[PDB]
Amino acid sequence: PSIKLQSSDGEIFEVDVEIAKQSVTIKTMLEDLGMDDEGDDDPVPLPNVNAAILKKVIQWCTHHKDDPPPPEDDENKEKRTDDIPVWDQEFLKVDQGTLFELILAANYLDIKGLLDVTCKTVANMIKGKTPEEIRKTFNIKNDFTEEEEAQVRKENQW
Amino acid sequence: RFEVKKWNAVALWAWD
Amino acid sequence: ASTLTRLPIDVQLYILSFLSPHDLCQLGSTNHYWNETVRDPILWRYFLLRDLPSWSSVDWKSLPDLEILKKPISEVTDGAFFDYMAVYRMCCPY
Amino acid sequence: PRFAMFGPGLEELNTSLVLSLMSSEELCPTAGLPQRQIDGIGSGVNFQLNNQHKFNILILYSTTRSVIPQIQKVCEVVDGFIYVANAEAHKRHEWQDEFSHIMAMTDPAFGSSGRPLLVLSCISQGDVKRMPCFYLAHELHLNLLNHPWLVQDTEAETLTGFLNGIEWILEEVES
Amino acid sequence: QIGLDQIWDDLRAGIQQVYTRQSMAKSRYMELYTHVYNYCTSAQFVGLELYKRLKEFLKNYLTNLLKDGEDLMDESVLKFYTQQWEDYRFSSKVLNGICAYLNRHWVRRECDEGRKGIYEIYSLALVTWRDCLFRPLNKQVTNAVLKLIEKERNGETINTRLISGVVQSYVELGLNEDDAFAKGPTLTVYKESFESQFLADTERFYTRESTEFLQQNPVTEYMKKAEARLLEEQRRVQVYLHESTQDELARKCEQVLIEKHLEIFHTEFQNLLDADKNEDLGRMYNLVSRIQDGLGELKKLLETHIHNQGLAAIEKCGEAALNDPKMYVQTVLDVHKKYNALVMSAFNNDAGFVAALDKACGRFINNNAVTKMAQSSSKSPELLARYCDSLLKKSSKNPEEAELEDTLNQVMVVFKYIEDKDVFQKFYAKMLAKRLVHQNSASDDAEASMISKLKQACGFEYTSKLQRMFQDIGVSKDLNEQFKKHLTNSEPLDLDFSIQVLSSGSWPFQQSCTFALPSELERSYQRFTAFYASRHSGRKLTWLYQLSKGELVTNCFKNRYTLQASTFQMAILLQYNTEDAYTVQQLTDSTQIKMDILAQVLQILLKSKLLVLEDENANVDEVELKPDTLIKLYLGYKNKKLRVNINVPMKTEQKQEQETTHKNIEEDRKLLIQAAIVRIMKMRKVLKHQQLLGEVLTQLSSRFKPRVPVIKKCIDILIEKEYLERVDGEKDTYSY
Repeated sequence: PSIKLQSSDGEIFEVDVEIAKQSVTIKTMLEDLGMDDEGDDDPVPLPNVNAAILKKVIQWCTHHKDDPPPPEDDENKEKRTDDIPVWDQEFLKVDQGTLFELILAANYLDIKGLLDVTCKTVANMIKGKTPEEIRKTFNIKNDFTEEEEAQVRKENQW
Repeated sequence: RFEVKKWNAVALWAWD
Repeated sequence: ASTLTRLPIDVQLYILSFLSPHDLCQLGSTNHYWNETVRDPILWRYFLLRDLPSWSSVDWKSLPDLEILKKPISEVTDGAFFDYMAVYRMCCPY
Repeated sequence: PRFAMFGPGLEELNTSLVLSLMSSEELCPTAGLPQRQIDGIGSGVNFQLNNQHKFNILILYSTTRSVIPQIQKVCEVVDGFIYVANAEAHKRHEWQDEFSHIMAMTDPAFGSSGRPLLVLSCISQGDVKRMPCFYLAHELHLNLLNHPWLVQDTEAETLTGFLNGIEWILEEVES
Repeated sequence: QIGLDQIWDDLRAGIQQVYTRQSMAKSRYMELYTHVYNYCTSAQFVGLELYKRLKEFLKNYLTNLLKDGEDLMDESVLKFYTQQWEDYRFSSKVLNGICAYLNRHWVRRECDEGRKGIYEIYSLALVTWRDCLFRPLNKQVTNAVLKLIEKERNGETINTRLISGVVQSYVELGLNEDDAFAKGPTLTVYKESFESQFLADTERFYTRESTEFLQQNPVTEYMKKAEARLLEEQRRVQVYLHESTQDELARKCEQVLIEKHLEIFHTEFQNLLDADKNEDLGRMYNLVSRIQDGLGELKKLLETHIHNQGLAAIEKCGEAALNDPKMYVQTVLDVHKKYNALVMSAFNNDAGFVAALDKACGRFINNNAVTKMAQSSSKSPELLARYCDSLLKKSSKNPEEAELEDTLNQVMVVFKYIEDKDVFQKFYAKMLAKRLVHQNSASDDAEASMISKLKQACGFEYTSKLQRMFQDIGVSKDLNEQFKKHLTNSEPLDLDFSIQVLSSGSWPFQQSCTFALPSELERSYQRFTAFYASRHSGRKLTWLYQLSKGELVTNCFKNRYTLQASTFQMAILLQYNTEDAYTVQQLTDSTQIKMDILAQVLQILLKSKLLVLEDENANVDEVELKPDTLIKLYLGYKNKKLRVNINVPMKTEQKQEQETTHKNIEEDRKLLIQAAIVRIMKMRKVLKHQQLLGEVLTQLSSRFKPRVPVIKKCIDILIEKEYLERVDGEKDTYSY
């Protein structure tokens, strides 16, 4: 069995249901809605995801089908950003704009693995850099004058 | 006359 | 009005949950919106719980002031501390 | 100057703490001097840490009671105080008797009130489970102490923390 | 980034489309999810304004629903409730999916912040169900479900889907508000609002049903109906109730259906046991055993009945059991076997019931009607002893070995309850001796198996005497083989000599009077003395002639008669061969036999009619033979057979032997208790008299149970034997 999909552009990304089970939104939708032969071929609109990035999350879900869920508690887990699978490392070799679109689409589709790896990658892109480096990277101009910039140095003190 | 041909008996072995 | 600022605040804190406390202060040291959005008690309370047994020294001048009211208090509606990073800045090995 | 080292944790711990104290080459050990030996107590002798710090300590064995007359007179002219404490996390521990003993040996009538009390919460070896120092210090309620103190997690065999605790009270020599 | 005013109208329309079951399309559901997401991703966290509307809408919707099911009939509302509940649950689940985003962005934030009174959206729908619809309608719906359970118990079947839905809803409404992370089936409201009412209704209904059934039906049909009710109640809990009711309802039904009538159960039990209804006793035990420690007194009742039956069993045997052991042992064993069959099938071989059976069996074996007739308990094992002798005597009938082993096993089972085991040991030893010295035994493997069973029952020293009896008879057989080999090698004798050498200590025997050995018999006796002097000079022999038979030729008559008799009879016949006229005094001075046994052997000779008195007209069977009374051999007598047996017991010497055995076991009892108290008092040295006799009873209870006059006599014997000293004044405490 397979489920119709529909982005905010107007195209269809027909994918297998077990591929789409990674979204617990979609998993719940297929779980308790009264599944039957009536109203099954209608595409489902997703008016918060772009078409190309929806294709990207479809490709990610196809690649992340075979891995069983490792249900574990994160409070005893060491939060490390260097444990990313390498497939995601060549997958996320793309610019920051569509990566943030990917983060928002993952949060919309609550893809646990994809959201986790995107958060790990942006944590890698934030870790070990001067505040000027992040300021240049994501172009947020400092609204406060030089005295706040002076006092935050002694505030953080590494 | 009387003649003997078979007579079984019991004897008590006692340690001295 | 940046793209990272426009991100939903739930995943924004989820991103910061993976940041090391050494690196997290410099991100919040950029002032603007990021100086106050990193001052969330919920994130630092998780930081305090996962890093308290790791440390091995407490002093008199930076003793964990009312720590039983911070970490062993578990949940409390009086979450108006807003300075668990200051608690962490006091509880850090420095 | 002098440094009165006391605490019932000397006999509480399975590992002999004084054995590794007198067997560390950089710590400059010294045998017990009968001149500096108290009556029925240990002999506090010179232990020149890192062969650079000029200071003497006064070792006292595990003694419990008000302070006995053998320890109140010795505690008078001392730069600070040293107490040894349990650090294993096994069961409930005494937080009131130890606090009363701390208040007894840190009485303001025994000299200056600014004399610190270095508390060495120690475990046997590195493989032994240890109570967190943050949890233990607040359980001991050291906020009410109102004079300087330090709780350092240390190991008796590897001397990882012994130098750190002693280095702090050496900074309090001028104060 | 759209405010709640624009979102909320469309969101409310979609949510109302969800709740009113019209099978809403997938596109609308994803559009509602998009609406909630775009609202939440517009203070620091904005979900309170959305949560309040969801809380108020659910409150408003349920109040509008409550008016529809306000005061309809009890059978109706339940169905209504179930239907509504089902739809509500499904609707809430779909609603949850939308506020699935509200289940992560904001509700988790509020739970982390510690602000209680907040819930996940599905749990919010459940909680507002617990406070707007379940609370006011709860009494009516639980009264309705109790009424419908009562209807189903009365016999009319009903749709169990309704009850299962109500119970599932009651289970699901139990939520841990403070800690929603604490998972597991919480049954707080299910126990607080249903379990108490249901248990009370079950108590009332089974009270009424049980009282009516006892007042209108016999007890056994009530047992049947009560077992059916308990099984049906397990079915009811299994099918359309919760799992946790299974223990509590079973306990309550056992307490109200069987326990509160348990007394009248006893009123039937013995009566039921009077009818020997094995299946009904099985049902009785099966129902009673569900009550802990309720069988106990009931158990004892069984014991008493068995004892009574046992006594009646002996009353069926009558006076004949005192002299015919077969019927007595068969009666006792039949009663034991019948009650063992009843306790091994109806009572499931319960350990307490088996113990009660064993206690009762001991109580009517050691003391019953025949023991009262013989005024002693020692008759109880002795008869049993005689019984096994009747199963080892080589008779004309040849019993099969397998069934013989089976019935000896049954005899051992009966003997297991004998108190006076030493009496049985001595009687069996004496009967085994009488069997072996006359080689009149049955198949030898049966004897060996019986000895092995006795050994397994009572240790080694119990039958060490019998084992050495067998080894002695084997040694005697080998000695006879050696004697016949030597006499074939040496000069031949005149008779077939088949001596059975016997042990002086193990075998219970008494030496008779002296004897005048015949010259031709002395010629072989001297050869045997030389034989045993050559073989083993370290042994001595007594040669009692009370039990020594043999056939002698009969030339001074019509023809050769090879009749066999006792040694005294052979001596008398040889004396008459020398001279065919002898007086009683002449026989006394010739044979050197004391008066009593000589009179007995002479009167049994006259009973055998081999020879006649001096006067034919004189009495024979009722004459007291004076020493001067002359007897002449009756040469005119004719024997019907060439080999005639005369060695038959006399009743007088039979009774004399029995009372001699009783005296011997009495003195053995005295010696054993003397040695036992000697061995015990050296261990303690301070123990007082009543404690000493109690300890003696405990240690030798496996052998017998002595009477207290015998205990006092043994105490006196050991006092004036000076082995231990008594304490003056306080005669209880002793010392060594």
